[PDB]
Amino acid sequence: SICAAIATVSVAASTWLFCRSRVACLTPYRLTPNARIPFCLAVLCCAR
Amino acid sequence: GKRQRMVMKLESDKTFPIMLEGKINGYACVVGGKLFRPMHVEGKIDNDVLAALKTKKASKYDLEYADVPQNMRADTFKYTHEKPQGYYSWHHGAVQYENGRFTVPKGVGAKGDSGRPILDNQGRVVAIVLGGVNEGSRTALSVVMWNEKGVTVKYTPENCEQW
Amino acid sequence: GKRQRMVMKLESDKTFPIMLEGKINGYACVVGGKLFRPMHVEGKIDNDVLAALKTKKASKYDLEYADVPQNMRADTFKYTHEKPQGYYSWHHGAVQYENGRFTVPKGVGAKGDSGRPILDNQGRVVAIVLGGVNEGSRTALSVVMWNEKGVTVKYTPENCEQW
Amino acid sequence: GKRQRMVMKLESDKTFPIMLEGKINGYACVVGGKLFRPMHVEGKIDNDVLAALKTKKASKYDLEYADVPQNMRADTFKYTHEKPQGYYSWHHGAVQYENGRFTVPKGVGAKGDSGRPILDNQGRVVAIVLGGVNEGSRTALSVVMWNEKGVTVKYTPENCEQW
Repeated sequence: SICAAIATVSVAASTWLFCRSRVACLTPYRLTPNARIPFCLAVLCCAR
Repeated sequence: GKRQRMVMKLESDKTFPIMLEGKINGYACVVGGKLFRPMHVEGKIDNDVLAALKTKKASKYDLEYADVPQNMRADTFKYTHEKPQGYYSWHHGAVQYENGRFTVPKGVGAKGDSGRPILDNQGRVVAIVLGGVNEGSRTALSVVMWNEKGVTVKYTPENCEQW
Repeated sequence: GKRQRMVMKLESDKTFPIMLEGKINGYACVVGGKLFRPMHVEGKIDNDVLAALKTKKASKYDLEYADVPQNMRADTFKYTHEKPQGYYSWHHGAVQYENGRFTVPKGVGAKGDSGRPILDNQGRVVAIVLGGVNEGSRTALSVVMWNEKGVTVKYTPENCEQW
Repeated sequence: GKRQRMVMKLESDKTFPIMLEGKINGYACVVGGKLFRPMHVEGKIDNDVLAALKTKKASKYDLEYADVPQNMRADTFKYTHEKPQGYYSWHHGAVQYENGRFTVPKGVGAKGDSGRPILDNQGRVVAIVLGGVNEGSRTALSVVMWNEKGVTVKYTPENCEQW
């Protein structure tokens, strides 16, 4: 029970930080009126 | 004199106010097929087309953005990233761009004039006014702008008051 | 010209616009001692006397309709069952009546054009506009009207727009 | 003639209306470092400074009061308790003070003109208009005033209607 709770908290927190970093990557690039995404930050953050 | 008339001629149809029980508290911006609108200004869009949409949020940059349809993308503002230092046109006259900072002389500035874009001598939007802070005699602006790379940079001085 | 001015003189007294938050969405008509209001138009009637009256609804004919107070009964429009072909009047110029179809030359008729009573060559209401469609170079309308028996008749062309 | 101009010159900056979806229903009063505002008038304060406060209530005396800050206490109305009988200045002309009762001639008086202070020939507030009752030809007022001891006396005739 405690190992499943530790693993659950760790996976949920890592997924939360991943979504936080994806938002932090794509927030400056979407507010621009040109609406383009560069080559590296498109595929690595699933931006399309 | 004629600068305010040019601002009223350029921002006539493209600028829509935000109503809140009859009070004008902010102004949206239609540029690049995008509808910029701040967080702290809350109310209904005076335009009927722009009100029936869904705006994606960005609380860190302080911007809500949406997708303007294709039948209105030609009637938008212009935008650019190439800006020198000096003078620019604003709705209440002139604004100085010094050391990468927008400064407005005092006397003007209250609650309600948030979202007015900053124009140049050609007719392109270089910044969007979001807030202001009183600095001695000459106030500074907390705005957003772009760059050559394509990253929306939000400039915010110390202890600003939201308008 | 000349026709629209007496219609403005009539509409200044008895045709009442509705009050959406900043604009006008539709027009309540007071005819024969029975207040009429379209359904898709939502807002508040300008008179505090006509606002408090609860309306009965008729979804087949797209009109709320309540009874007018006794003082207001003499100051109502008049209604006519008999309409011959030709030209009738309207707030936006003239309207053609041909084969039982109120049609209008295009360029006019948009949102906020609802409940405007089509008058006649005497000053009596023959129809109430609820919307229309652009039939090529000339738009037709979707009105309710009356006949010889006393039966409210609604006509609506194909794919009309609720104005 | 000139009395209404003197009322508009004295009550220009110190009188703020109360807005309710664009409707003017009442007027507050800034006197003695206090902000008087009635109960039945509900809405938002047009001034930005006076709206962001907390008003202590008194339902028996029909008054909400607050504390005006020190940077605005010099720009208030004046107040006194020494009043003789006769005539006084009001926003719609003159008002008679007879037997300790304020009377206004008919023709004027509707819903919305609540909270207007009564001035004298010197420029001091002697009463605050809260309600009125129609008495024959000459209406009476239901107001508040002060005395020599310092007790706020609320005068209310029979069967008044709140404005």
